[PDB]
Amino acid sequence: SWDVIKHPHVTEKAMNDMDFQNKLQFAVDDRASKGEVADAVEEQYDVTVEQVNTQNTMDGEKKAVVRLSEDDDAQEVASRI
Amino acid sequence: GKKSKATKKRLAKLDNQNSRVPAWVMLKTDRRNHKRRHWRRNDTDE
Amino acid sequence: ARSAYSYIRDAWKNPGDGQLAELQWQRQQEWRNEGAVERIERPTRLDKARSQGYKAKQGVIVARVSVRKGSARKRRHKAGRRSKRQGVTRITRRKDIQRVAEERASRTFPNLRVLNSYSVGQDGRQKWHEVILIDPNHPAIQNDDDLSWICADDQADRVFRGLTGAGRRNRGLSGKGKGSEKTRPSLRSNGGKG
Amino acid sequence: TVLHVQEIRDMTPAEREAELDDLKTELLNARAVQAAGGAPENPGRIKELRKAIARIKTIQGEEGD
Amino acid sequence: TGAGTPSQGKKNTTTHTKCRRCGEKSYHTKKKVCSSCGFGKSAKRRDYEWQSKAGE
RNA sequence: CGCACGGAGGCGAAGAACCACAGAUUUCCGAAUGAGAAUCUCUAACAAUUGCUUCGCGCAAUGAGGAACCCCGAGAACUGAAACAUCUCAGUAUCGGGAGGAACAGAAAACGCAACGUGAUGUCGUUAGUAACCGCGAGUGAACGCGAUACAGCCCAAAC
RNA sequence: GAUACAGGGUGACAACCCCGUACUGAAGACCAGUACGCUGUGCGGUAGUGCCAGAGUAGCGGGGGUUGGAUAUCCCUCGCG
RNA sequence: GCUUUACUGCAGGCUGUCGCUGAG
Ligand SMILES: [Cl-]
Ligand SMILES: [Cl-]
Ligand SMILES: [K+]
Ligand SMILES: [Mg+2]
Ligand SMILES: [Mg+2]
Ligand SMILES: [Mg+2]
Ligand SMILES: [Mg+2]
Ligand SMILES: [Mg+2]
Ligand SMILES: [Mg+2]
Ligand SMILES: [Mg+2]
Ligand SMILES: [Mg+2]
Ligand SMILES: [Mg+2]
Ligand SMILES: [Mg+2]
Ligand code: NA
Ligand code: NA
Ligand code: NA
Ligand code: NA
Ligand code: NA
Ligand code: NA
Ligand code: NA
Ligand code: NA
Ligand code: NA
Ligand code: NA
Ligand code: NA
Ligand code: NA
Ligand SMILES: [Sr+2]
Ligand SMILES: [Sr+2]
Ligand SMILES: [Sr+2]
Ligand SMILES: [Sr+2]
Ligand SMILES: [Sr+2]
Ligand SMILES: [Sr+2]
Ligand SMILES: [Sr+2]
Ligand SMILES: [Sr+2]
Ligand SMILES: [Sr+2]
Repeated sequence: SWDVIKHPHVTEKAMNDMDFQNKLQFAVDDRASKGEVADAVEEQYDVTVEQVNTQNTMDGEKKAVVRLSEDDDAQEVASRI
Repeated sequence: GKKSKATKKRLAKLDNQNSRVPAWVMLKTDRRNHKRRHWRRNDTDE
Repeated sequence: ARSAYSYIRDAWKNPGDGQLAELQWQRQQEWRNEGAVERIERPTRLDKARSQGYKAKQGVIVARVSVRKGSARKRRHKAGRRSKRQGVTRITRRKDIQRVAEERASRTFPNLRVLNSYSVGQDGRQKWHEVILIDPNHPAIQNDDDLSWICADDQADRVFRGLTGAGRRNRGLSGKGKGSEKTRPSLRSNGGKG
Repeated sequence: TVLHVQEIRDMTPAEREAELDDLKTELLNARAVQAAGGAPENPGRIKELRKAIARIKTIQGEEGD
Repeated sequence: TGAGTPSQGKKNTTTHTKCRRCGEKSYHTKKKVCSSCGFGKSAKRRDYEWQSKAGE
């Protein structure tokens, strides 16, 4: 059985979304929907997801831009992992 | 042209195959990518 | 004494005489409006069916098939051919109409195997044959000491390989001696000269 | 290496399920440090984590969950 | 207009594509039939005796 | 700790590596079977054709593959005949259908060294380039028998 | 040394350096769910009895294919039987 | 390749006959 979250996408553009827009970027499974990516992030990190934006990358994988709520800080979630 | 999800995965693989034989394989075998494809000079499928 | 079966047999010796003449004149009207392969509950010629191997048992199927009368439905040559190979009209197929009927029936019933067949008449444009087919997978047949041979793997698609009685007759295998030099053990082993 | 076949059989169906999620989290957190290209890595442990998850899933099949 | 070089310029149509069944770039996307394996035409794989010499 | 002799690290006396057998896992497309689609997608599926049937896809079957071999159908031409039409190439090439580990054949309405004789069937050697065919041209071409191989004979329909 | 002087490897020509090699022994697969053995059934003979024994068949004719098959191959088709 | 009252054949059309096909 396949897992939803593969690993975090950590690049410079991923950090600009983390420091400024409270968004965490993940490389997810391509069969996973926006709603499934939302649930899995909440169930793994104990955060509240507001919006998920996906893209099927030229690497064969799916990249997900996950926005957290104002109660949660993206920088603090990325530092523990 | 408009690409499908599968066409995108295939083009993605072709790009990954286009990389060089790593520096360490040259040392391990004690001394060449034959599948070197160029976007202009060569032709892909579909 | 005579069997009731012997009377069905004696009627079929002359299908254009007696009560059978009237019966066939009526039946063919319904048959001409029927399909290519029609499964029937009971055989029209019980004597012949039973004589050929039929039993009123589970997994034993009978089906009437209509095949067209006449020679080959041949297309004329579209390239260079010598005079001997330029014919269309007088060419006839090497397989008889009965064998075409058996094959069409076996295809309508992919799981079943052809046991035998017999003629049930003709009109001006077509011929009718009833094919006795058997279910090799039904336990009512796998336990039958008279029919269980048909359950063997090598009996699979027996009709398409000419293993039927009509198959063996059309292959020229009837005679055991003179005349069957190019036919036995097979037409193919003898270079296709039979 | 740290987890043997006998030790997984000494566990209960609920202890295997809990050990499965624990190793999956250690694998995801190892794949996170690899995504950033860290220096205090252990290349042999990330290999053993995959084999250990395979071992638990094999025992879950043998015992009937 | 010449049949050679000037007629080659109009060639931007996609016909033969990667096949779902065999993996060859022979699936005609307009006919929906593979020229290599026969996908779309037959359940059986396209094979012919002339693809080799008679006694081979 | 594959090919593959690197760097880092790791596993192995809790007996690893490696080999044999058995088992687990085994994505998507693929006969491809819920429907569609260039390997993806859309809303519970033996699709289709069949047998049985509790008449419900409940129980089953078929499909496709395989080096060639095998069996059943369709069936050329170059060529040879110093032309060419029958003939020949050849029932060959090629095509359609189908089985198996081998196929097919097979226990005489046989043979017919005519016998006071043989005794299912393949195959091998021979019979023999004989008999037979044939613009009686070029060419084509068996069988019975014999010596071997291996051997094995049986079941229905009907009578009652 | 040898029931082992087959072959290979090893820094150059190796029976005796190493793997093997002869000898002996083990396992699996095939033969084969066969042979042998066994259980059960029951072989056969006399006399009488025209009770039974497979039809578009046997066979004939028209037209074709095929074969060495010639009047005397095998088959298909149409009609008759 | 093409032509035709070249040789030989093959489709096709027309026509008789048999089968389908029966009653007065
Ligand atoms: Cl069959
Ligand atoms: Cl004799
Ligand atoms: K010729
Ligand atoms: Mg989008
Ligand atoms: Mg790149
Ligand atoms: Mg043979
Ligand atoms: Mg589908
Ligand atoms: Mg010529
Ligand atoms: Mg010549
Ligand atoms: Mg001459
Ligand atoms: Mg000849
Ligand atoms: Mg003879
Ligand atoms: Mg001939
Ligand atoms: Na990745
Ligand atoms: Na290009
Ligand atoms: Na069948
Ligand atoms: Na496997
Ligand atoms: Na099925
Ligand atoms: Na059903
Ligand atoms: Na010549
Ligand atoms: Na000439
Ligand atoms: Na001749
Ligand atoms: Na013949
Ligand atoms: Na005739
Ligand atoms: Na010309
Ligand atoms: Sr990239
Ligand atoms: Sr170019
Ligand atoms: Sr079949
Ligand atoms: Sr013009
Ligand atoms: Sr165009
Ligand atoms: Sr089609
Ligand atoms: Sr083929
Ligand atoms: Sr014998
Ligand atoms: Sr008899």
